[PDB]
Amino acid sequence: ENHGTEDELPNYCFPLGGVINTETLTKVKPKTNGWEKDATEFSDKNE
Amino acid sequence: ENHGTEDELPNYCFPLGGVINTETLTKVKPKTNGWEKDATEFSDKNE
Repeated sequence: ENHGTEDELPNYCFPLGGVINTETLTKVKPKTNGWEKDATEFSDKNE
Repeated sequence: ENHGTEDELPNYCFPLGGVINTETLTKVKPKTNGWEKDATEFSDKNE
């Protein structure tokens, strides 16, 4: 009795921390238009 | 009433576009034996 399957929604296998392929960024504060590096409080490498 | 599981077929979690690990190739047409690059109708970056 082949009814097919109730699969209107997609189901996903997800990574361990929710994300794997994060990239390294640097905290940047605005000049007091313009931007400069904010390394005093935050670290220079943020994934 | 432990009968094990009916898992004779493998079940896979598949990528969202079918494939993610493509490589960049270039369309090549044959000479009149030999091979030469086709870039007029086709591109040079085909995933």
